[PDB]
Amino acid sequence: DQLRQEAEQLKNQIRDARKACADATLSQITNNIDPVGRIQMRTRRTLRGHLAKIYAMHWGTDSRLLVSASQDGKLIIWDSYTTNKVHAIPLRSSWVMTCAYAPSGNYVACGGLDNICSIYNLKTREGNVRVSRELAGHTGYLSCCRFLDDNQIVTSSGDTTCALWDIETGQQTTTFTGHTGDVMSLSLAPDTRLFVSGACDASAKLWDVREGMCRQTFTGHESDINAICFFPNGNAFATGSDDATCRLFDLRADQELMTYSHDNIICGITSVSFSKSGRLLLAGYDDFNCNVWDALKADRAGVLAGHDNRVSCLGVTDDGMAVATGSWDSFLKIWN
Amino acid sequence: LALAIAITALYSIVCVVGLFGNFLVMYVIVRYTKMKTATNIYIFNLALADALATSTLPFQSVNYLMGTWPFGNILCKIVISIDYYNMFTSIFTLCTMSVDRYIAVCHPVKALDFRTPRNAKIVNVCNWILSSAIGLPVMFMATTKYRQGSIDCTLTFSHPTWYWENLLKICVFIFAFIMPVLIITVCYGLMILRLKSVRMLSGSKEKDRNLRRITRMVLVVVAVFIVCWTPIHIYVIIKALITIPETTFQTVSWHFCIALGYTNSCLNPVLYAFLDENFKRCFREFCI
Amino acid sequence: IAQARKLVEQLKMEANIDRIKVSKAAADLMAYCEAHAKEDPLLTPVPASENPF
Amino acid sequence: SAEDKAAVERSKMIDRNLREDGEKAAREVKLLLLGAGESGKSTIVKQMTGIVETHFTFKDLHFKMFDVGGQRSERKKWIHCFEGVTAIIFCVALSDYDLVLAEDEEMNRMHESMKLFDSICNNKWFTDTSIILFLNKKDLFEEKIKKSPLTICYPEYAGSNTYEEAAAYIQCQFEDLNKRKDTKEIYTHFTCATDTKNVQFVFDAVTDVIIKNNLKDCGLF
Ligand SMILES: CC[C@@H]1CN2CC[C@]3(Nc4cccc(OC)c4C3=O)[C@@H]2C[C@@H]1/C(=C\OC)C(=O)OC
Ligand SMILES: CC(C)CCC[C@@H](C)[C@H]1CC[C@H]2[C@@H]3CC=C4C[C@@H](O)CC[C@]4(C)[C@H]3CC[C@]12C
Ligand SMILES: CC(C)CCC[C@@H](C)[C@H]1CC[C@H]2[C@@H]3CC=C4C[C@@H](O)CC[C@]4(C)[C@H]3CC[C@]12C
Repeated sequence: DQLRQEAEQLKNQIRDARKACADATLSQITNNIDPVGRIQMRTRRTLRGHLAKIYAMHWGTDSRLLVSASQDGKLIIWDSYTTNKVHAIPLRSSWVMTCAYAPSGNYVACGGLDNICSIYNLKTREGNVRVSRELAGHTGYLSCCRFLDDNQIVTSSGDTTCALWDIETGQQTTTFTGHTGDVMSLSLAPDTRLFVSGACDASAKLWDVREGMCRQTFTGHESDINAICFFPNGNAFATGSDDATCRLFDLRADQELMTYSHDNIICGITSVSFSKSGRLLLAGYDDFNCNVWDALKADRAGVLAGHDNRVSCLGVTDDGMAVATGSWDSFLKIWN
Repeated sequence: LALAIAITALYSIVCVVGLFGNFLVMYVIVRYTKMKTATNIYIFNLALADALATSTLPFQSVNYLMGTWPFGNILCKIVISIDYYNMFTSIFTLCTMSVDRYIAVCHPVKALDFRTPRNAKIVNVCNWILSSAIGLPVMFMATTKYRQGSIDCTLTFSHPTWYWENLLKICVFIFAFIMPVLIITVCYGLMILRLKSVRMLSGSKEKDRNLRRITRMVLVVVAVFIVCWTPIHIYVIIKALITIPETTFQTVSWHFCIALGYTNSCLNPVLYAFLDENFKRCFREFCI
Repeated sequence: IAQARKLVEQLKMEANIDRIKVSKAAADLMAYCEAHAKEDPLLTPVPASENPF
Repeated sequence: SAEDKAAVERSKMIDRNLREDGEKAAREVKLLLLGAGESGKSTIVKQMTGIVETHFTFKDLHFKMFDVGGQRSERKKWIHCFEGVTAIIFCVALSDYDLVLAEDEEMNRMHESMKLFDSICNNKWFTDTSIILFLNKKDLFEEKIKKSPLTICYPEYAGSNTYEEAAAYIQCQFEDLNKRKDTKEIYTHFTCATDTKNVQFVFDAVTDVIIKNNLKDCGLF
């Protein structure tokens, strides 16, 4: 019984430490900065070809190619500029919840209820996309995957654990335990030394990739976190939850800086991403819209209302030119 | 004369209702109920065929009020080919929509392989192609003729004039009324029989409420088709058989019976789109 | 059992970290946005000739 | 623009494959196989990793049955993946009425089936889904009620301890779990060893669902 009591006191200590650091609030110091008045972004492309609900999308690092994953059992690589399709990869399992485009552009990762992160080689000699490796070892469901490089991919599973994989060997080099519920989302830090995972236990955990341990745990969401995105400088992240709230969490202050919510918003956030400067926080919702938030002022900057079913996935290009919104309506829309 | 204006107005209103209803259906389909489902493709085809059919009515309306065809020879071929073409296209879309709803309910396993949107595109194009088996010959034969000091836009047949003129009427009778009624009635009649023994429409008060609604819809489409087309089809057959004296009643009934066969183009938008369940959801978004 | 012991060890590691004030955390986030505000296409629409979409 | 032209041609080509694969998938019947452990999910497969997919063809109709028993995570996160499934096959072991859950003896595992059936049946993702309820192990259940009353599972039960009434009462209790009866059908079959009858029942229930969907697509319903 001592351990359970000691845990509570350590938690209270952490609460004491964070409150001590809570000298002011992000809102107080951003009160005088100029607000981003209104963000009217228009649908510039509509990616048609997925026949089922799109669960995941991931822009490639060239800000031109993006990989969308659909329940139709297809991974589609799109040329966003022309709307052309470069690859239509047939998934061995139609139940996909996550796709990752490798920053090299040579690989995409796909996974879902098969509990497997499938790695596909885009740039094969024969010109045909092939499965390079099937990462097996998760026992729940692949909720999110992200490449660190061509040989490393970090996965988040419904089995409450994230894992770092060596693609060549197909083995888990590091396992990330500590979450109580299903891990729903994953955001790599820009330097790829830390990733933050948002789980169904309503907490976000900052992980050290190399050391394989949870440096920090963030809490404040009343429900599961389905979306987690690093702030562009890596010193904060934003989480989207079924509690209809997004929250900004500072790593160095180790606490929540801002809650992005509105009374008229009562549905869960499916996806979160930042603009290039981080000033805008784009959130995908179950109410079929994406809300543009002033990341510094917690004010709704604008709405992306081009989807007839719930936005399932967001993506901002690394160049910041466009945001991709994938929906359960089978369409991806590019917005500027 | 007041009757001529009344007949012209009756043709105008049928034209305005037909175009506004059909263009509205096509508009909603283009923008809200995309042409993704097989049904929408047929609905759009029916609305397009219905709109084209009713676009010929202003020319006929003018050709009646002033007693002459002032639109020239070229338009006459178009306005009579569009008429004859869009009657068979409108009817064959209803016949396809009946067979589509019949295979859906009575061959549901095979319906999956056949009721793809691609097949709806093919059968639609095939409707328009086959409907050229009459529209094109009508286009060649639809020459304008001068008569009694007035221009009459009509069909010119080959000797014997009786043989081909009645052959067209007989073929218009069989393939635009008889074959359609048999298909529409048999397909939807067999459809209701299956629905009477389906779990989600039988075995409860409320489910029976749905079945009565579906049956009412099926009966109304067949009923509207019979009420709209039968009068003109029989009137054409009776005129081709016996000489009916021209009176203030024979003329009015004739034009009314033509107006009624065009009113099926006015009612096809309401029957198949505005009273479609899928359309009611998306149509509720329409802003005006 | 050992789950409780791990929680204390995890919490101790999570309790013994250098925390900064939310004013320096907030100021840094504000500073980053202002520095990169100009090069953010989603904030200020770039000229239509420069937009690849 | 040879490179640009080749891209569009490539895009058109896989557009055709996407349409062709969609048509092949559109005609497939998707069945979500649910039920508590030891409820007869395994046997129903014989009658015909994370998710186990079973493919069978019956009377020219292709069935894809998905078993999600191995997905021990939060069902609420991935259950919406199966929205749009043709029908749910729910297996309930009739013999579970006299038993209790191994993990917790407070809850009767038959009661666990009802709570599971209640959760799925009234789920907001399955509202317009039809449930092929398979009451399994009728032979074992019949051999139990002769020496074990159904009142052990249902205190309010006041019928004869015979298979006909007892099994019927269990059928009614599951069917009563269906709040939105009008928009959802429960096709209950007492699983039998005789072949071509369990799968025939699914075909008959799915045919009804396909016709119902066809009416929705046709705009009639
Ligand atoms: C393709 C429909 C053919 C061929 N059309 C060519 C010109 C025609 N259209 C008219 C419009 C208004 C007044 C008219 O006259 C006073 C006419 C006509 O005379 C005639 C009508 C006819 C027909 C049914 O019309 C619905 C039929 O044959 O029904 C069994
Ligand atoms: C105007 C009259 C005289 C001539 C009409 C020509 C025919 C060939 C036209 C009329 C309506 C047209 C159809 C309208 C809509 C669709 C659905 C679309 O998903 C595929 C093409 C398809 C199926 C079109 C094919 C061509 C078509 C059938
Ligand atoms: C579907 C319902 C309306 C039943 C069908 C009604 C049919 C039989 C009706 C509708 C219009 C009718 C015609 C209207 C006017 C005349 C002129 C008259 O001097 C002789 C009979 C004749 C030629 C009628 C024959 C019967 C007719 C063709």
